[PDB]
Parts: sequence; structure tokens; C-alpha cells
Amino acid sequence: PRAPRTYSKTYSTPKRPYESSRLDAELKLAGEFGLKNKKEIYRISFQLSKIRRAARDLLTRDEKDPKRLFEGNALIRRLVRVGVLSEDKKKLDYVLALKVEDFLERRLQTQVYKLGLAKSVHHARVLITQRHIAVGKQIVNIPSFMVRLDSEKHIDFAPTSPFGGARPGRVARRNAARKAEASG
Amino acid sequence: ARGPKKHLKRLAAPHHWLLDKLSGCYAPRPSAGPHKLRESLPLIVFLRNRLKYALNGREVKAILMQRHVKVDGKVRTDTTYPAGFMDVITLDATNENFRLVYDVKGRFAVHRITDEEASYKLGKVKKVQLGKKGVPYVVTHDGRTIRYPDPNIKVNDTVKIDLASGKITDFIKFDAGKLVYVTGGRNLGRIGTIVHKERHDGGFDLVHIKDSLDNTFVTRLNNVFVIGEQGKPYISLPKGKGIKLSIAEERDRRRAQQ
Amino acid sequence: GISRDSRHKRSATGAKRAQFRKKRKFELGRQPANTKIGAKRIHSVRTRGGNKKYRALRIETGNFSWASEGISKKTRIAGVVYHPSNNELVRTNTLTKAAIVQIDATPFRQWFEAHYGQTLGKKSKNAERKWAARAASAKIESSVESQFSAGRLYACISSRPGQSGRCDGYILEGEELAFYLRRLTAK
RNA sequence: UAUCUGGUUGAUCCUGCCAGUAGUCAUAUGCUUGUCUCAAAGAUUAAGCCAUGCAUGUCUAAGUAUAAGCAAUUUAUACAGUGAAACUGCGAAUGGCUCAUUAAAUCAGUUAUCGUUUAUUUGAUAGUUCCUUUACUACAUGGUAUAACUGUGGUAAUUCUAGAGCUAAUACAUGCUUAAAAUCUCGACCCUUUGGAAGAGAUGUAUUUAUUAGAUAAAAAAUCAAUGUCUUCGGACUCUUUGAUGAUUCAUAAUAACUUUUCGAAUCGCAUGGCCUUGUGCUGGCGAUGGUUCAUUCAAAUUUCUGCCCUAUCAACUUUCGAUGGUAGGAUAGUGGCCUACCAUGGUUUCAACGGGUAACGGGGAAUAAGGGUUCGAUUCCGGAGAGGGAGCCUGAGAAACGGCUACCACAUCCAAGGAAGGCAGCAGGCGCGCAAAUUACCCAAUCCUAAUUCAGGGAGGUAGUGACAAUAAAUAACGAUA
RNA sequence: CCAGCAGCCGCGGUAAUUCCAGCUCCAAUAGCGUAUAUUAAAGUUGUUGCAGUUAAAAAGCUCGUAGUUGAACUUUGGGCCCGGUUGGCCGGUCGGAUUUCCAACGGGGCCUUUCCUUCUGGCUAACCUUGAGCUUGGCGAACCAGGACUUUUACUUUGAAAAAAUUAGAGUGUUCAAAGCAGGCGUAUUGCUCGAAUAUAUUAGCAUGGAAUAAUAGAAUAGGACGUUUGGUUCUAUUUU
RNA sequence: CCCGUCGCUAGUACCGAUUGAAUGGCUUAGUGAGGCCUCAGGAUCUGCUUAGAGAAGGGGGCAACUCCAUCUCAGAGCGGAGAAUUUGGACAAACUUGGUCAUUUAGAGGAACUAAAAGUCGUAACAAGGUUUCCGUAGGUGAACCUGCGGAAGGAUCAUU
RNA sequence: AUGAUUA
RNA sequence: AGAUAAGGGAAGUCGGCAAAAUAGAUCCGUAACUUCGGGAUAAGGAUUGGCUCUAAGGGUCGGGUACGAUCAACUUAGAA
Repeated sequence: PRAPRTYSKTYSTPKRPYESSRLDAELKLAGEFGLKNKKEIYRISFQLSKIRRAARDLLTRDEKDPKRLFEGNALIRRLVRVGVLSEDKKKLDYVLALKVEDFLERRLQTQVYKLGLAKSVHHARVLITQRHIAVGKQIVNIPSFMVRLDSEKHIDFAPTSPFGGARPGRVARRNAARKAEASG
Repeated sequence: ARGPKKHLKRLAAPHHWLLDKLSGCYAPRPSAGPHKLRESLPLIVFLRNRLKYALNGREVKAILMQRHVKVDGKVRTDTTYPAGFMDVITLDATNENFRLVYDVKGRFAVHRITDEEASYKLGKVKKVQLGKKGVPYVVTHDGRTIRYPDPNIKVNDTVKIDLASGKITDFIKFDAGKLVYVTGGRNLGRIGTIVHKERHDGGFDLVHIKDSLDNTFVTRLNNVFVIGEQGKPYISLPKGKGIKLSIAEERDRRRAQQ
Repeated sequence: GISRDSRHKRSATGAKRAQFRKKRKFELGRQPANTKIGAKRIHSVRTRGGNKKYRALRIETGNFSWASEGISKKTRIAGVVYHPSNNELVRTNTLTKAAIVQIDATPFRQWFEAHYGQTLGKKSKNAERKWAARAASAKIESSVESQFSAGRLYACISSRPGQSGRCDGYILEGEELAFYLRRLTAK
């Protein structure tokens, strides 16, 4: 009776499991971009495959086919709006060409490291999950964000933690109370 | 199933009411009335999901039972009455008059109008016959049954009515070159100025119909609704007036106001 | 109960359908009436949608039309003498449609006398004018005149008494009259 | 993201299979298990059996109330506030559960009802019902219970029931109340004869039968059976009326009768208002209920065309005792072998009929992939079927109903052994079956439905509990200085 | 050569890289293995798209029904114009848009022996109709109601139609995501407002433009088409008298 | 390297006397409940029409006599509703008996197949395998197999103008 | 004529 | 020499010896096996009277260069 909730996965395992080239390359990517899970990498590859299917099954069709025009323009606009694609490569073949590294570099964690609030992507991960960051005027604690470059303009620290003020800290106050009792 | 149905689940209620697939596993079944089940907008979904004048079906039932509301000049205090096509509704509070017409996107619109523009409506004749005692009569698209009309009035014509009685103010004949409105199918909401038609004696008379950008199409003569002559509509029409521009112009449109 | 559907019959190819459903109420039937003469009994029956159905039995009198004259009088019924469907209905004297029966002939005779003033078998100004104007039409044919001599007239039942509670019909004339007298006389 | 790999040989190329690999709204199980969000869940074997407890009752201003029920009218002497029970009226045929039956059957798209029923809604719609119709009869309105209740009670037990005394109706059974004209019949009478007629009966709706009309591509002449309008009786003759359909014996109208006679308000709540011939006189509003017919709407039932898995170690099937058609009739709500009487011998088939199997309800859809496709689909939505197997039937607009009766069969319960009461494939819960599957909880707050009705009821539904069935996100650690 | 491992090959008979423990290391990660069914793999079902000399697979050979397949041919050609799409000098706007244009592309029409249905009507249409260059009168579909012959399909185009949910997909910060169909903007005291698209949908049924491809009947012991004709037979039928 | 009989162990299926056995479906025949429909039935209640008397009451000839109501009881019809029971019919559950169709299953024994680290008897095949192999058909023999008739090369010959 | 198992 | 026997049913006896049961006709239905001819009346079941009717089945004489009259058998089927 309850109308069933749609659900659909967002990743796909490797066809062939143990190939050292694939494994060492994606381990390189995970250990450089600060990941825990081949799942995240597969997820990004799955998104890339989806967007390429749109590109493929659109470029099969002739120009000025209004379906091709509409769907490709919407794909270009949202992809440029998120910034993984450039602002001058709108010919749909770069969309065919795009890379998993581009998707990961558009994520929040490495973005935090580019803005320089981390000194390491792992520091960015703990800063995100401990919420000492907010991309707008609202806190977020998820790495996979895919910022839209307007986000870059609107970055700041967490209002409810130091480096953007308004409170000194939990363990800071703990140590201060400890030393206040100790000096007495 | 062993007798008439009384219930209606969601996802068997039609699409164009735009009822949400969450919020309880049941939908409002239109009780019988002067319009069908599907080409009808019940007053519960009207007040609760077009205007937001109420929040809960109890509140909508409260309004309908305390008689702030009235359709076709009558209170009609049933929660699931079919407010169908072309119909008039009058609210003393706020002194509004909603008209029920279609939009080109395939939805029941909300047409704000005045009290005198409410006091007349339009109705397509659905059929003509001879009643008892030799009284010719006709019957419209809104269950209205009218006696002693003009002999000029034949099938597919349209009549404009007083709403204090069921009598006629005037009529409009069917012929080539008249302004219309579509009600039923993929063409729901178009407005398209008859260019010709075709007979096929034995069933399914078809009509060629085009809107003012020259753009033509064809529809069944029982799905169309003639609203008058070219240029002037006999009523006020909602935003867009039945044009069905492309998907890309409307994307660019929204991107222009943002 | 007696069903009226085709899920119990065979298909047209020759296949016993399987038993799929139970019998319904919108496929039923009911027993025949076997309607008779004398001491009028009319049971009524509730049907699909209310809509009563007066199941005739034992019906003594009925209505009968004379179509060349357009008139219609109440009359007794002697008995049935021919039925195309079944001689059993003839023998056992059961009234149904299409049934060739004999009637009293007295209201038609006396109406003829009152209307035309012309004798069968064997004064005022207004009635004389009426009969003088209505003349040249009392010349119907030999078989109906002979039957009025006998006082027992052949009628065809055209009602459905088990469906209506009325054995109604019309007098035979001319062509079908000759046809039915031929069918009767075959020996 | 259109991918391959290991294994027959001393070694080589091949065919060819095995095994590996990846996935599954594909189940079971193991080992482990910290979090947010969303959420399947006794289908597979047994449509096997069920304790206990719930799951459908319902009123306004407005059908019936002396509750010997409760507040107080003080606007009310009959009550007129509220109000259980009971009669009445609706609904209980929707919902919910399961998938056993069923392979042109259900079902999906697509047609028809010019072949039918249809409560409820929605729009219109009963001047004609006193039948020697003048005393035949209340129409500011007529008759009868009967429940609830009072008390007498009877069985071990039952939603068991009797005897006696009241009384109610929108319950039953009856029943009149408003014009004017218009045609037919008779038909006194004058009698006229060109012929005029007083006076009298009918006509609403519904059923049943028969008849007539229900139409109409184009223009002039000769007449009559009798002039027909008005007459110069030279003849001017026009004037005239019938709708829809692709198409009807359609809608509809009128003659002639049938009917044991249908319907044509003896119902109810508020506010009480005006004319004066100054009265319980006459009129008058906003509503509710019900009612004959038609249209509409929610339906329902039949129905056109196309499409279903494996089998020929199933090649002929159907027709005794309906199979194919025709005629007639019965029955039907209606067409129709649906059923009967008689008659003709047909109808289907290798273009796979018919018979068997099915771990077969069908479909929308689900898994898996470049394309083509293969497999699954009990399972949230649509349509079917069923209530332990079968059969039958009442009430109703609508049931072949099982949370309705009647019987038979196998189960099973209470017995003070005479008898009584049942079908969880509804919600929980229990036994068994197994590889395989949740709490004998809270609420009508939402979503809808029902009733007399805003108010009540609803294990429909929502909530929480069990829950690693599947999905989404994601802790377990980071950042300095010293060797 | 025991216990045992191992899907497959194989390991183990006193020097085990495979067994059972310790350490190290790798895979996936709040998951990971196993059993059973199914899909890809599988061009190991082959319509796309297998093999038949010898690997399994040409019937002993011929006739032959259903089925499947079936030679070639019948209108081509040219001209004349018209207007739509694509760009294109001049940019005559400071990457939008214009004229005559060199070019292409399909569309509409006329003629070349090319009727590619016409009778009643009203529009008489484009009106030979012309009043001085804004005038009175050309051949009915270009508007329609009816009659009429309308030889058939398969195919294909377009449309109507395929209940939602589902699938693909527009827009949307569920804080991301699965989701869901919401939201957004003010002078934030009166309030205002865009959404909730679109596509797919097998066969079958309906209309529809086409006429290649495949059949399909027409006129040959002429019961053959146009016939203003001319008769005869026949019935139907409005206007009048 | 390899074939078959015979012998031992284990499994799988087949034939098989037993008019085998159980389970389920379809079903002729016979009996046939129960409702429903039709022929009657008539307890029971109830309305009307008179119907005379045991005798009060009053009104009038006030003297016999008359008028109607009354507690009472037959008697007669005129009707309304009306259950138990009942005839006949169609629907048709269930039982008995047979038949038939499928699904499992017992069985003396008979004859196969497969798996088994080292069983017995030979040596049929692979070299010209020591009689070239194989194909069909027929007979024979412990077993492979042998032999006759035709056929093939997959032969041990592509070859005698 | 035949040369047992395993490597 | 002929008959009948409750309940049981071959327990009698060398052994169903004797006796019973079945029996005509019409319709339905029919196995293994087979020399394909049979088995076969296989097995097994149903119906049958009287009376009043209904249906079909015929012979001969008749037509200007479809049908009528008349005469007589039992055969079969069906219904009250």
C-alpha cells in the first residue's frame, strides 16, 4: 500500500578483480587524494560513465536535433556550473574525455587543501568531519561535495569553532579549567 | 469487484492533479457529479494543493461545511465534489471568483475573475434529444439539462448561460473558422481556431486545429471545446493562452529571470 | 441455479473449458412459467435493479387487437390450437408468445353491430348516418366472417406472459390466416 | 564500461567442455558489527490447522423518545436543552489477505452496447388520483400494531428465546384536496336534408399489445368520388408541418384497450413575516427527507481486432446426454444453444486444433548487457480468483458474500450426553512444514472511506518495537618540535 | 600419500614456497566468504552471429504437399518560376543582426500527347469583368452541405493513443547522496512569484502524405470505356392543375 | 599403450509372477441431502354481515304492548395475513460401485551400466600389431573374437602407353 | 604370448 | 420326484458334486492378448406394463402444343 521508495545504487565493482596496474594506480589516487574506499573511486567512475553515456548517445544524433541541443546544453551548463569542465571547451567531446582526477579535484577535501586551511588532505578530512569548515553560511561534514566555484568565493571557517572565532574550544576550556584548579 | 468501488489509492488517481506519492497511501476519490472522475479537480485538492488556503483535509471539510465556499452559485458542501472544466467558484471572503480552465502544461489552472464574469459561463452541448411531452432539450458538458432551446442549436455547439437558472443567454454554432479550446489528450490546454475537419462516417470525426503561430495539429471532435470566434475569446484566458512553446525557449526564459 | 453464461459450455474448437469461477448472479436463469387458463394468478419477482417481473400463471382473459380496424378489446381465451415451437404447449394448453388460440368473438361482433349496423351469422338519425358513412368497409374476407359465424376467432399471442403478466395478441387476417389454416388442416 | 584467463600434449595449433571472474529489489547460512537517512519481511515446502483478543457500525437544526437517564425551562402545558437503548434509514458488496484454480481462459492495448441493469451524486421533471366521478367519503388530515420498556419467566451452555400489558414513525396498510380551453364517441331534439344540435364520458404518468406519423433530388398540363379555403363557385390557392443518426421498428406524438394498478408528499427543522372581507381567515421565506420519467456521473455485465511457457513418447478434435447453423419459444437486466421443441449437418485442425505437464494468476515492471537478447515477475499499482472442498440461496441498486445463512464431506470446540457454536489465504499471536521469514504494543494526529453525519467508527492507514533482505552518507585518527 | 588442502591443475610417501600454527604481506572494507538458481562471459543457441571433408554434425537417392524464395519490363526526361533552411561581400550593432549576392538542400506550382472524380448550389474564384488607374458581368471547392466512381494490401512518414509508479532526463543544495517535488524573491509590517518538463513504450486497431520495393484484379469463344445521340422495357419521383 | 569374459565390494536404472500397493484428478450407473420454484395444505390470529335469547335502563298506548344499547351464547357465510406439512421440477453437495488417466512405491529372480593402487584367463586393437583394419548382414565360439558375402580407404599402392 | 601400483 | 427357508456364505467336500444365481429385446460401455480374422453376449450398467396421443416411413388414378382424390399394412422413435 505504501508507494515504494525509489532506491538505486551509485557504484560498480571492477570487472576483473586482481590486476596490479589498476590496483596500484587507484591506490596512488586514494592515497594522494585522501580516501578510504575504492568505493568512492568506483562511484566517481560510475558518474563519469553516466555522463559519457549521455554524451555518446547524444553525439550519435545529428546536429540541430532539439533533443541533442536541449540535453547537451543542460549537461554543459551544469558541468561548467560545477566547474569540472572548463568555460571554453563546450564542444561535447571534452565531456567524453573527462577524467576521474577532475571529479576528485572538484571535491571539498582537496579544495580545502588548495585554499590552504589544512597542510594535508587528511587534515582536510578531519576538519570536514569535525565541522571546522562551512562552504556557505551553513556547516557541512561531507567530503564529496562537488563545489560550484561560487562556493569558492563563499568559503569560511566554522562559526562555532576558532579560526572564525566566537568560542575558544572544548579541550581548550578543559585544559584551562585543569590548570586553574592546579594553580590553586 | 462484487459492487461499486468506494476507495481510491494514490497512483491510480490521475497525474494532472499533481498529488504527491508520499503523505498517506490513499487519494481523494471524486464522488459522482456533473463531471467525470479524471477530467475533474475535486474541491479538496483545489483548496489544499492549488491555493494552500488550508493545510489538512479536516480544515478543508471545515471550510466546505461552514459554507464559505460555493461553486456554480451553490454551496456544494461535499469534500470530494468534482469541480470540473470551465466551472465557476465564488468566495465572499476576499471577494474572489476562481474559474477552472486548463494550462498548456497539462494541469488544472486557477483563473482569478470577478463576480459578473462568474455570473456567466460556457458549456459545450454534449447531446440533443426530445424529452417527454414533445419538449426538445439538450445536455451539456457539466451535467446541465436545458429545455426548449433554439432549433439552430445542434451538437458540438456552445451555449452561454445565466447561472441563476439553467436557461440560455445565447449560443454559438459549429462551422469552419471558430476559436476553440482543447480538453483531453496530449493537446490539453491548446487554443486553436478550426481550419477544417473530416467526417469518416461510422465513427471518430477528426478536426484540424491550429494556434496563432500558424502551428497546426489534429484532435478528436469530442475532445475539443469551441469558445467563440477568431481573436476574441468569450471568457478570460490564463497565462500563456495555450501556445506550447519549445522546451528550450522556456529554459532560456527561466534563465533570463534569474 | 440455472446459469446463462458460456464458461460452462465448450469452446467452438471442441475444448471443455476448465472450471475457473463460481456461478454468479449476473448470469442466472429461472424456471419456466407454464402459464395456464382460469383463476388468474400473478406472482411478481424481484429482478436485477428492483424492476419487478409479473410471472403470469392461470391467466383467464387477455387483450386482443384487430389491426385492420385498429381496435383492441378484452376477451376470454378458448385454448391454443397451434404453436410453432412445440405441440406439447398445444396439447397441455400453455400460453406463450406466437400462440394460435381461439377467443370469444362476442365483443367484436357486438362492436361491429353497434359501429356499422350489419348483421352476422343467421333507427335514429345519427346512428343511421354513422353506419351509412362507414359502409363500403364491412367486406373483410370469407375466413374471418366464417369464424364470426362460429363465435370462436383465431388470434396470435404477441406478448410474453411469463415476462409481463399479460396474454395480449391480435386477430389473424388474410395471408397468415390462410397459412395457419393450412398448417392446421394437414392430416 | 564491445576485455578474458587456468586445465587434454614431450612440446604446437585447434575443436570442445570443465573450472576461474563480475553482477542479482536472488534466497538461505556463516564470521564480524560503532553511526545518520530510507526500508523489505511465513510467498516458495503446507490454499496445513488455529487458542485468545481486536478488525463496521452510524445522526443533524432537521424520521420516531414520557429512558420511571441527567442539567435547567422560567422563550415556552405537548415536548420543545442534552440524551443511552430500541424501531426506522443507510452502509456492512469498499478496504485488507493470499495466489490454490485457470494456458485464448484470466490479462494488455483497442472497439461496441442501434444489445442491457445502475443505489448514490449532478440538471431538469407529475394543475388531469373523489370512478351514477350529488351525499358514494375527515383532507385545518384517517386506521393497525410492534419493538425498546414493565413484570412472569425457561435452558448447563448460545450475540439462545416464549407468555402477558402499553405505546410511537419518512415503519406497514389507505387516502381527497386548483383553472381554462381541445378532439373523439354517442346522442336526445329540431328534423333538416347546406343540415345544425342541447345534454353526457374520456383524456396526467407507468406496464402490455396492435396501428399511423416521424419526410422532404425538380419544373408544368387533362379531368374526375365530392366544389375545400372565399367567391365574379370566372376559380387566386399560395398559405401549409415533423428532430437527430454513418445507419433503426431511434427520440417523440396520437389513436384502441389492457393493469390484480405503478408515481402524482398524510414527512421533518428554523425564523416567524404580510393583506385586510379585524380571523386559529388567507397568503409567505431558507432548508432536510423521499418520489415516476429522462439525461448525467461512479459503476456493472457482455463484446470486436491482436498477442501467452514446454510438449506430436499427444494427430485428429467436437456431436451420446449441444457440438455448428436456422426457425419458434422460454429464461435473462439484456444479445446469444444461455435453455427447450423441430430441422440442416455442420464447426476447429501441421498457419500445431485437441490432449498432457507447469516448482503458471496475467500485466505495468525487475536483474543483466555495446547492439541483438536471456531469465524472473507470489510480492506495494491495474485487472482476475478464492475464504477448508463443493453445491444452494435470502436481503439489497450492487454478493452466488463466507468477519451471511442452509446442507454434505473431512477438521475442530463446549457438554450437568439433551444439545450448541466455528471457519486468520484480515491485525497480532501459537503448532506443524521446513534451508527460508517480526510485537498477542500505541493512535485515529495525518491519507482517505462510511453513516442520519463537520463531532463517531475504521488492526484501511499512521506510529513505535524485532530487523546486516536490499540502498545512501560515513568514525576508528590528524598536526608540531627531538635521535 | 598420514591429518588434511584444493572450484580447476594439483600438493602431502622425513629437506611441504599449497596442509596446521607464529610473523610479514595483499584484496574488499562494516562488511567478507560459502551453498543454490539466473545474467554477462557465451560467436558454448548464433535474426544480428556458430559448425557439418577429416574435430559432433549432409538424410542412400529421387519424386512431392504445406511452408520459404521466385527472371526482366509499364513515367524517364527536360524547361520555367515561386517561396522556406544553411552559411556567404558590406557588419551598415559595440560576441547579436541586415539587405542584391556568387553555393547547396529538400519543399509548392505550370508546361512538355501526362484527367492527377464532377453534378446541384450558394464564395463566383483567381472576376475576359476598367469607371480616369481602387471599377458593374470570366470557367464552384481555393469555403462548405450533400450524390457519385471511391480495385486491394504489405511497407514507410506524421499525428491521435499507450493510468500512474518505474526507466532516461529539465530545474531543485535532502548540508552532499539515496531521496523528494519542492522552492525562490521583497520595502520581511501589506506580500509577490517560476515550477511539478520532455522522451521511450513490442505487435494489433484509427486518420494521415508518399508511391520505390513485393505481390494484387482489370479489355480477347470482347457479357470492353466514353455516347451530346436515337429507341424500347422498368420502377421511382417534386411543382402544378 | 590397450580389450573383453569370469571373480569380489558399492551405487544407479530397466524387465519381472504378484488379476501388486497407496495418492490424486476426470467420470458412466445407483442412492441422493439441502435451499429455490410450482400443486395443495391449513393450524392460528383478524375485519365485515346479519343472528335470537337468559333480563336491567329509559322514551311512548301508561293497561296488555312497542324502540335500542347491553355480561351471555350458538349458527351462518363475506374476506385478509398465514407457519408445520405436501406433489412435481430444475440446481445439485455427498456416498457406494465400476472404468480410465497420471505420480510415487514393494518384489523371488533375470539381464545391464558405472566406479574400485596393486584378482584370474587369454592378447583383439595401435607397426603390414605379426591372419591390413573398419562398414552392413548372417552364423559360430570362454572371452576378447573368428568365418562367409558384398562395400570403403580412415591402406601397407596416388605409379606400367 | 605377457610385463603390477606411484612418481 | 418337486419346492421354500431367517443370520452367515463353500466354513461342507477328494473336489462348489447338486442347487441357486444370470438369462429375451433396445440403448450405453468393453480389457489383456492376437495368426489382425477374433476375444465378445467380454466384463459391466440402464430401460421394459396399461391407456390417450404425437412424428416419420407407402400403392394406384389425375394434368396446356407445385398439388389433389382414394386404399391398406405393422415398423420405429418420442411425450403425458
